Amino acid sequence: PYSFVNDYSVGMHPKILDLMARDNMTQHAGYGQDSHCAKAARLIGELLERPDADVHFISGGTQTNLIACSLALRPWEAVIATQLGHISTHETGAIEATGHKVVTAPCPDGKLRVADIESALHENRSEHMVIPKLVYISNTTEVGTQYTKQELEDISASCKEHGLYLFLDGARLASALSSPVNDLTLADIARLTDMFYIGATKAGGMFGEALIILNDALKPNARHLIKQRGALMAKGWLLGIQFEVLMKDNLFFELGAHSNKMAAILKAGLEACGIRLAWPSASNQLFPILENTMIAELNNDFDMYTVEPLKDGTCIMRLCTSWATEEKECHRFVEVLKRL
Amino acid sequence: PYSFVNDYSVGMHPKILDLMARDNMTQHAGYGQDSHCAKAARLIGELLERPDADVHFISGGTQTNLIACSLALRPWEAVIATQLGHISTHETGAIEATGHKVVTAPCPDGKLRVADIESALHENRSEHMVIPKLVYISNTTEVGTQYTKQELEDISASCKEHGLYLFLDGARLASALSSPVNDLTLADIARLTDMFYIGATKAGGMFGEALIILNDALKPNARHLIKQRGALMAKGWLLGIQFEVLMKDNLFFELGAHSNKMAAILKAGLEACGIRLAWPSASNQLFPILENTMIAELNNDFDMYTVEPLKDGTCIMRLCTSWATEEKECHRFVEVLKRLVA
Amino acid sequence: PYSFVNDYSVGMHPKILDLMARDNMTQHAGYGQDSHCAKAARLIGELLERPDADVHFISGGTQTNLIACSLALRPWEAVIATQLGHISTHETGAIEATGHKVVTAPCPDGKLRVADIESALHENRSEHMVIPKLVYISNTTEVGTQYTKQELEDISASCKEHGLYLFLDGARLASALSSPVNDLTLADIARLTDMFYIGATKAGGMFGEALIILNDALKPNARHLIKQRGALMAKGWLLGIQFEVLMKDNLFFELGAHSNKMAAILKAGLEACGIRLAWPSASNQLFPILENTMIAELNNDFDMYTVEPLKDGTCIMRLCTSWATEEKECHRFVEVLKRL
Amino acid sequence: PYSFVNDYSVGMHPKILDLMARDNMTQHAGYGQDSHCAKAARLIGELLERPDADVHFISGGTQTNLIACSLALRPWEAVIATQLGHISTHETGAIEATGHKVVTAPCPDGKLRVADIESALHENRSEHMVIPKLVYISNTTEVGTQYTKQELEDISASCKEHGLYLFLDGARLASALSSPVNDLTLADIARLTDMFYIGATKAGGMFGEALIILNDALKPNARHLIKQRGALMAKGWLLGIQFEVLMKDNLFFELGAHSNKMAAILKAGLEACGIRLAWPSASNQLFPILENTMIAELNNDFDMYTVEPLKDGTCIMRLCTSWATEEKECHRFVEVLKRLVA
Repeated sequence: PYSFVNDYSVGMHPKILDLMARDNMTQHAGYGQDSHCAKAARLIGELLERPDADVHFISGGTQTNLIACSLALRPWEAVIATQLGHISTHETGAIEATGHKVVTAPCPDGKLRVADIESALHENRSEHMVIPKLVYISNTTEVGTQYTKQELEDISASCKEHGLYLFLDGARLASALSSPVNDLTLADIARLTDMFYIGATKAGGMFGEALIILNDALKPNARHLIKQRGALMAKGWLLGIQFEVLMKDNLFFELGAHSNKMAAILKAGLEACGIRLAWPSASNQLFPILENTMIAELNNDFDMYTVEPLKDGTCIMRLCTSWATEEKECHRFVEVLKRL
Repeated sequence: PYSFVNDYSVGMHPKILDLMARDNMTQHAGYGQDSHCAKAARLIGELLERPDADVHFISGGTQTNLIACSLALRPWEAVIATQLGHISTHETGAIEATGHKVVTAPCPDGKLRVADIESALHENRSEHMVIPKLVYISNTTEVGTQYTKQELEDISASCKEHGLYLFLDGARLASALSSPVNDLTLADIARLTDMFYIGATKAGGMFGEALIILNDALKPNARHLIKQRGALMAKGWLLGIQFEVLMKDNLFFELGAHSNKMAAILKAGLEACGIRLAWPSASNQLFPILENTMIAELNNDFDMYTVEPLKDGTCIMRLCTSWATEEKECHRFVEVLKRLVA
Repeated sequence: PYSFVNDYSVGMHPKILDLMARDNMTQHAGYGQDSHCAKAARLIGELLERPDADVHFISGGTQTNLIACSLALRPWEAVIATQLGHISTHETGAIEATGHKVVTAPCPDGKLRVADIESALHENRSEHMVIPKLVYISNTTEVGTQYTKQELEDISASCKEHGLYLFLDGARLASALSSPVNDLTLADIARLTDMFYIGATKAGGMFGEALIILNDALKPNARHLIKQRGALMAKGWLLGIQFEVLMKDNLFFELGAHSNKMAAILKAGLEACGIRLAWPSASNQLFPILENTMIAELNNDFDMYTVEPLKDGTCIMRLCTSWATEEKECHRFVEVLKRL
Repeated sequence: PYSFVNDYSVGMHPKILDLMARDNMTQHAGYGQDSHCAKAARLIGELLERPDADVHFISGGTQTNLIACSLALRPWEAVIATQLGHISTHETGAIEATGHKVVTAPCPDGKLRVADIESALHENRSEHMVIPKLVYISNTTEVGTQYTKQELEDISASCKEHGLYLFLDGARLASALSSPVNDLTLADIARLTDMFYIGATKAGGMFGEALIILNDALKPNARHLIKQRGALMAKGWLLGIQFEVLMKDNLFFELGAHSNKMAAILKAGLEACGIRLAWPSASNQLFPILENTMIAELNNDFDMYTVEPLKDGTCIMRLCTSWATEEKECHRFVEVLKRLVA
């Protein structure tokens, strides 16, 4: 039963496994103070064209989001996000556990606009309400859409005018920056945000996120906070290794390109069969609307994620591809689908 | 300029002030372990017909809401409320500062319904989402509407079905229970909720909320939590005195009836002038939609709250009466309004 | 049964009651935005000779301490205090509930010294430990001792050299600044600290603390935090009234002088009977060591606080006087004691 | 320069790496809902003789400690620990960041005793103080000593008497239970604690702690809390693989025995050279008091941790061995030390 459930069902790219195997039995200092982390961080600084930035390696996405917000926010400050943002839905109150409110905006396509930021600022006023101070966006978003350069430039400009930090969640940044509708580079993101992260977990690594802190005010003692939240991994050179391999020779983007090419095969198949997607997609996620009878038959050969059942005898399903997805399985899916 | 801004603009009812005056210079034990809090707690127990309820005296409403959520919720649990609820809007994220999420429901008239609770429970599933465990309602609500006994009984039964606690914010319980459209008593509220509070701040007292804990699982060591959040007032007998006067001889409900009656004079003046209200009201709050040019002239004689500017050259205002509101000011508002409209 | 248990057993000074009674039925704006708070704050600024300071009126001491620490501390920062400090013992984890550690120093006489600050800084180092950032002291302290000007000057200088905020808890500041061994004024405290509070609850008011914020970095949006913690009292002009009466015409200090004169009568009586105090005192608190048999007999006519029973058939008791203490009761205590 | 700095300087035991290699490219369900975590959990259940225990796989020790305190404590409750405990010193206030106080006891040899627990319960009374509810111990401790079965049974019985939970930090449980002075098994620890964890990070694994929950009141929705604190690893099968290899064929205890044996060579060299240890040790940590001039020469060949400079021109150092420590480096340390002393 081949799985399209998520982009973290396989361990790691063979070249990461190889470096981990060949490096075994060497002695390293702990907590990210080692040679691997230093090399990965240097490589990342060069790709961003911001070698002044601080890079911290952290094991997971929820970990990284709650650390970022806790670094950027005073007790009476809040974070703005879409209602579909990962921090609004699927971190079991992680941000609120740090003591801060997520102010949500209803953006059906999963993308924040300047008008939602402005409206969130208009609604929260006086000493009786939280002060929005951080804006959270995801690229790609939690429904597979993504930002253009002009969109991120508009958001960034608005944040600077109102004194807000801008944080970009890059769980699926490899997919985003490899998509054919994309016109952002890593250097653009580093130019336009106060902080962001590059996800390795969903892009070839067994774990790891690279939290990049660009705004000088957010930098001090970040490692203390990482430690306090349980995120300062003792054998931290193993996180560095993920990035030392992925960020070398364009691998990160080549794997991203593959995941998007796989999803494009599924999408061409879906569209040839008259099946509609709930959101537009040029990334590694698809949200087909399939009849329940068809789903029960597809379940015999593929695992999918159920997003939301609907009253008219259909569900929104999610298909997810990754760096590890077998092209042959994508063509099989389409062939099985055509015959249903 | 006479103020209709809110229901906490005047200090306290003269009878409360009288007791504080006569009592002054008498020595008392601290932190609510005194005689006045004991008497207040007993009167409350008898009005609710639950002498087994734990009664805790606390100074403010935000204080009370944050303590109640903290008592009822584990770290991964959450409170359900309307988008207009006090804890969702006007507490500077006090509940979030205790570590908990407020899950909201869009209810345009400020009242939770069973369908909203159910829909909150459906949307929040798996180990990747919070677990809703407490339901928060306000009577009256923050937009001046209020719950009937049947509405509260349906909410209460849905909560028992799904294993949720129900907590009622009674900041404006005096106005609610003295209203002509009301069919709830304090006994009913005690029967149907695990926890609620009776507000004195807005009903005659200088401060004071009485937190009533009814469900036995919420009771133990509540005083430790109150202390921790800075809410265990040293001279606690002074909170007690507020309720020892208000809960005696139906004074609480008589002050509420006065506040509702003053609002009824304002409401009659507004309705004779063709001015519409943004929400229905039989309580102490009114939300007239008025012309901006009208507002600028009213402003010379009266102070009102500005709720929501609209595109079409008008504005939703709030008028609020209290136990202290003067009838002659109410008639005067109506009369200035008729001169303006004509 | 006359009570020497604490300094908050009587409601308020008659002149406060009178102003509250005569002001009743006037309309006021809420949340401290009124005329009474403005006048009290102006009076306090003049007494401190720092009219640039921000003054916020808050109802209680625990409330004020947890707000002060939450204003001064980032998530990985901690507060230094003696083991006998109120925030280390008797706030049921209030500071820790805001997310911060209290680092304690063993100071038997209840006073912090420069060497304890320095030692607390030496012990907490690296990204694996909290960063001490705030120093908490009390005047008078929780065992009735108090700071001299030279002591506070030494502490203040050390805090400035190490980049620490200095916060003084003035629950019993009236007693301290009225004592015959005192050489500090309010103006000295305002000169030497980043923040402190003047307690009214124990000095004539029914409640109220005046949180003074001197350090410009601590000021922004303090009212948001006060609101969030439940401390922004709706009818806040009633707190202002306490201070409008107390800080006028030296009343605060005259009441403080009376509480110290009362304790001096008790102390002269104790010392004439050969009874030792557990700490030196020139303030409104005494800590006599009395035999258990003598305590049972004194309990017939006076209520006292039991501090710590001891194995040799004695207890450390606390006697507390205030602005409201009846001189006749103090002479009675001494007369009863002499005859035991 | 060969390092004796700590017991997490090398990646992982070759057998763990072998399984990860062979398993790579196989698809798995996320968040610990996979086959490897199921097998690891079952092996653990059988070693403890408690197949009813909930086993949760978590990446790090600080992570595990903060989750365990959060599971066991209400907001006004606190954890008792020694002053040398990991949660009192070296977690950047992680427990305090969850909202709870750590109440400490001065125990110079790193071991809690019953008198300490009792004295913590006496000092903390009334609604004005925290309530101690959880006891935290470490085996081995942070200074290399360890608990006997009788010590643990007395601690455990005092906890049952006073209604406290007992939690054991097993970061260095492999070294402790493979030591010659030890008389505890994993079955014993499971019998006498409500919760503990077995550390793989320092005993062969690249990461991994197995949190075992035994008391039924602590169990429900633990996975929601793990998620909330960012500790629910997406590719959770990789944590599982660590224990599926370590808990098979006594490998966990064999690696611990190797680590203790290497330390015994170092300890013998130190004792033949007249050098004293700051605490007694039969585990993988040693705390020699050495001359500063000695240290500067040793530094050219070896890396050690500096614990505490002393006034008299000497210094307490820490030496730490692990499953990966080379015997030839141990003999070499002893030999360089004898040349230096002579």
